[PDB]
Amino acid sequence: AHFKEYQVIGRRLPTESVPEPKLFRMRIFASNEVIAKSRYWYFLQKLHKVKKASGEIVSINQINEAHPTKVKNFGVWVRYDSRSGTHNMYKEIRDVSRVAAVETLYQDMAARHRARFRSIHILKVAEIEKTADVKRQYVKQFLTKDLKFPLPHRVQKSTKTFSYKRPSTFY
Amino acid sequence: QANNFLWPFKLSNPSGGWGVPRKFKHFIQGGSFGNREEFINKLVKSMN
Amino acid sequence: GIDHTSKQHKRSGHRTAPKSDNVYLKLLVKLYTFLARRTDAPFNKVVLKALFLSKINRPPVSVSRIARALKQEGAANKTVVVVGTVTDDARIFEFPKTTVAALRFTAGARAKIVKAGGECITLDQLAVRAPKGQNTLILRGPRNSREAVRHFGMGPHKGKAPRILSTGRKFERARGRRRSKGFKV
Amino acid sequence: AKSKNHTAHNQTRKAHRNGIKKPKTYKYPSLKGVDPKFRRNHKHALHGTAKALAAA
Amino acid sequence: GKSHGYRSRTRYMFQRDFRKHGAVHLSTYLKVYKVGDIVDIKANGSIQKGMPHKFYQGKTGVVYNVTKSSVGVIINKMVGNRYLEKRLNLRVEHIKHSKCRQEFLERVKANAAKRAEAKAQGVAVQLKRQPAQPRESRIVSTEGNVPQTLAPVPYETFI
RNA sequence: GAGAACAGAAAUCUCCAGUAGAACAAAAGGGUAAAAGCCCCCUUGAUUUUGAUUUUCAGUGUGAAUACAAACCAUGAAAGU
RNA sequence: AAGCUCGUAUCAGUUUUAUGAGGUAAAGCGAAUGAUUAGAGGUUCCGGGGUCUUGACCUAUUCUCAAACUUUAAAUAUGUAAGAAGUCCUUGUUACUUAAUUGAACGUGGACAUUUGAAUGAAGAGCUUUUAGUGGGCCAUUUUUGGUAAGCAGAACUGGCGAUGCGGGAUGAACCGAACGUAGAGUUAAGGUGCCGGAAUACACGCUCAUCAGACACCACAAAAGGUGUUAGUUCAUCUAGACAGGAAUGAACUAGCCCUGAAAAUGGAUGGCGCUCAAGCGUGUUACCUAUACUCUACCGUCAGGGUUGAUAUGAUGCCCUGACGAGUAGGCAGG
RNA sequence: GGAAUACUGCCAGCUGGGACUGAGGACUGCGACGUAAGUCAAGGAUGCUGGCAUAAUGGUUAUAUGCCGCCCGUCUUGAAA
RNA sequence: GAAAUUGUUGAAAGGGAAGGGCAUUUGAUCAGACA
Ligand SMILES: [Cl-]
Ligand SMILES: [Cl-]
Ligand SMILES: [Mg+2]
Ligand SMILES: [Mg+2]
Ligand SMILES: [Mg+2]
Ligand SMILES: [Mg+2]
Ligand SMILES: [Mg+2]
Ligand SMILES: [Mg+2]
Ligand SMILES: [Mg+2]
Ligand SMILES: [Mg+2]
Ligand SMILES: [Mg+2]
Ligand SMILES: [Mg+2]
Ligand SMILES: [Mg+2]
Ligand SMILES: [Mg+2]
Ligand SMILES: [Mg+2]
Ligand SMILES: [Mg+2]
Ligand SMILES: [Mg+2]
Ligand SMILES: [Mg+2]
Ligand SMILES: [Mg+2]
Ligand SMILES: [Mg+2]
Ligand SMILES: [Mg+2]
Ligand SMILES: [Mg+2]
Ligand SMILES: [Mg+2]
Ligand SMILES: [Mg+2]
Ligand SMILES: [Mg+2]
Repeated sequence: AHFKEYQVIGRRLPTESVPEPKLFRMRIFASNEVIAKSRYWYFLQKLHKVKKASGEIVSINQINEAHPTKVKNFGVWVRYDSRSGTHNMYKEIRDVSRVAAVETLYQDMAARHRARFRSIHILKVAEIEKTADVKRQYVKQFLTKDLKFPLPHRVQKSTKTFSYKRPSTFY
Repeated sequence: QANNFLWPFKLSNPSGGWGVPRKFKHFIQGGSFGNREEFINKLVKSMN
Repeated sequence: GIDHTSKQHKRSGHRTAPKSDNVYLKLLVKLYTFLARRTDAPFNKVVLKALFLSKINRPPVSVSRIARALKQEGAANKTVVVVGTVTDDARIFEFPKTTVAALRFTAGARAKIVKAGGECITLDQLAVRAPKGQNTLILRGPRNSREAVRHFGMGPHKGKAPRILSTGRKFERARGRRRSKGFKV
Repeated sequence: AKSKNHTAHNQTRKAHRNGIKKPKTYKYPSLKGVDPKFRRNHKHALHGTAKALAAA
Repeated sequence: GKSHGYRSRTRYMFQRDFRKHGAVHLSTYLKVYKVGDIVDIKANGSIQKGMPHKFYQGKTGVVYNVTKSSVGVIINKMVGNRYLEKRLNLRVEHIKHSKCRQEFLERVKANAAKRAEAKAQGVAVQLKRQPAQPRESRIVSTEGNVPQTLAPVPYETFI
């Protein structure tokens, strides 16, 4: 759905032997908090000897974009399962927020590699601070000075079944 | 005693629909069943 | 759809009226239906149900059984209530001076009670005297003494009577009833 | 012509229509199989304690 | 043809435990059993006399008879749609005291002790066990425990 | 494994190591080491009366098996069996 | 079907807590048994050629295995217990038992009430008699045996069909949704919304052009191997110190998306049909909308259950009335007509 | 540093339009508004008004149109076959 | 003096069957209340 980014902090259940266990945090993209907590345990069980019944969620907080109205170049690292094997992949997305870039990324993976949501791990999302560090040409072509382009062959929308003149595609 | 006194509630289908194309998956996987936490309030009031 | 836990439209399984068409029995049912509704006395409820019973569920009560029940400590001056027939018993040579209320009295049973100084009354007379069953004593006859009962639950090692017409040496005493002929039961 | 040999299909459902009855428990269970020497003395012990209570 | 002998399919059930063969220790013979005791059945493969049938392996019953070298046990067995009472004559090597109720005796003792302790001053002694309850609120300090960020790791073969 | 005339890879004798890799009428699986194996001594309980129980099971029969009771015996210093 | 004894006593196709039982999945073989690959260091008055090699064991290692092997050992299933028939204090009986008023079993009397000994539920619980039909089954998911395989043959647990209509899968005994008294209104399920056809020729980011495209579970099939078709990605090298081709990026080896080659059957032909190409195709996201004999409310019919009402002067106390719930059905049973 | 707005939730806040339904039949109950008398949307619809009083509504029947509907009985795991 | 089956007359429908269910149009026909 429409993705939100949450920080989720968890811990192991306190014991007499080990009071005050370590606090672990990660950033999760999800459509709501219920899915976000479920994803937290999914990745935590891949890194530490712990599960939901043996731990607790300390705090979950939504993270908002610092400058949501600024165009940014994002570099994304992903790991996904194909029909035969697992692969790592780096892609670049141009958007105005992290959640917007992540939503585009899932659409791109589904369209070009037929990868569903369950088959994708988001490794890292980072904004590229400087030009010439962009390494994909389909993103670099929008960084040219004084970029202009037309929109040829405009197709207008008709609210009536019949029209009394031949339409034009001028723009 | 107070809870057993109340007869099981007879609700209708939600007025705005279930919000998903397929109910019989878990709420986490885009379905309807399972624990949806505070989101139960929106569903029940639609069915009440 | 409903996932039913019990069978639907199930009858209670208890009789709510006599099977008989006796006009006088229906009058007694009407009398005690009224009393049970507006007296909240447990005696009236028991009597009303007893009037619905079939014949095998109302075995006779003899005078000797009545006399023994009147020997209970503190029960010598109570009114014996029998919802059924009271029969005579010549095996007893002494009878008290009690009062007995019953549906029916045999000719011998009535004579023995009367000659001892007692009285025999009907159930409508009893309701007049004791509308809430004051100082009453309900007696019931034996049900399992019926001859049909001894055949129920027939099987190996059960010890029940077989269903048989002729009884004698050659009738069901061979193989299956002694170890010298195959096996015993 | 060959037919089916054996199956337990539908048997559990039949057993649950009226079945699965826990056995009825009684005070004073039957003394079948109890040691005969113990039972001979237990009979005499019960007769003795019956007289004492009656004659008390 | 099929084979359905008395000890059929008991190849592993009646075996001795690993490095636990030989004679039985004496504590088996020194325990006392009384009518009404609750015992559980586990056959010993080295004692061929007074041995239970394989069905009663792992079952629990109540003693009803005591003899010279054996006890009588009552087991409820499900046959068809009902339960039938089974009586077993087993030597003491194949049985032991059950702790499914010995632990229950001390709870009865503690209930009486708590009832008498609060009898003079307390009401609602609350002698009922309750299931595990949801946790109450708490405050988690970050002093010296600043959260550590974790991320998913890339795929590696390392074969 | 190390030794002893004939004597040799296998005859008999001695020592050491040896958890059973042997043996226990038979098919296989369990079980067993101051033994359930091998040798020796003594014996007939592989006896008498009639019930209860487990397995197959309809909780019928038949076969087999378990624990006692009342007798009479065997064996052993004895508990016991 | 007939009831009977009683009126929440006690029970449960469930969980929890405490305490047992098991030898399957997995795992193991420098652990036993049995298979099994390769060297290396040692050993002979005890294999054989030759005066030094191949075998045989010994020791330390190494690769790979087991339905009828195993130290270890789950998940799911499974036994028992959670009180009044209980616990405690005192002391009566016996021919049993003890060296012994020792013990065993059964009792008299006293003390402890339903936060009385976990959770949840309980159209009440217990019990008896009698008799119909049936004793050819079949299918689906998971486990599983024989067989190359079968819409084949045979088992395990559960759910279904048979015995069952209704909405959906064009069509279909078994799939999905949901189970049925007669009607009204509202809302939905599975499945759908270019036209047939009720409902957006909706919105959004991409991918695909086939001279045999593709189009929705069960399901009505396609593979190995290939393509400088096109798209995205991985690794290494060259290139600002001018590479490649003959003044800006290029080269090589690979990965997987859609498409294409591989791809041959007989009457004419079927994503259901028409037809569709920035789709009306494929992957994915967000909303609106359409409609089942299902859900919610109401009325009416019947069934069952719990209740009210004999007081004459007006007719059915098998009467009249109040309250709640329920309604599929072959073989078959009973009841009222 | 001070606000706004979005998102989510709450109100025993107010108010407009549309559809289906009117079961019951003296009184009895619980409440509301009122100093009072009384009133009320409080244990189920009343008030006002028009046309027609007959084939107008309606029933029956034939036909037309939309969608739907395979031949009953029988054996069978399975029948329109 | 029934049915199968048939003639005449009258009415209606009919593009490779006929018949049926729900709803309404059209034609024909008909009871009830005018308190
Ligand atoms: Cl079957
Ligand atoms: Cl039509
Ligand atoms: Mg709507
Ligand atoms: Mg849906
Ligand atoms: Mg058969
Ligand atoms: Mg033997
Ligand atoms: Mg096994
Ligand atoms: Mg394995
Ligand atoms: Mg037959
Ligand atoms: Mg077949
Ligand atoms: Mg049939
Ligand atoms: Mg199809
Ligand atoms: Mg349309
Ligand atoms: Mg799409
Ligand atoms: Mg409906
Ligand atoms: Mg129904
Ligand atoms: Mg019916
Ligand atoms: Mg009309
Ligand atoms: Mg038509
Ligand atoms: Mg039509
Ligand atoms: Mg059709
Ligand atoms: Mg056939
Ligand atoms: Mg047919
Ligand atoms: Mg004539
Ligand atoms: Mg004719």
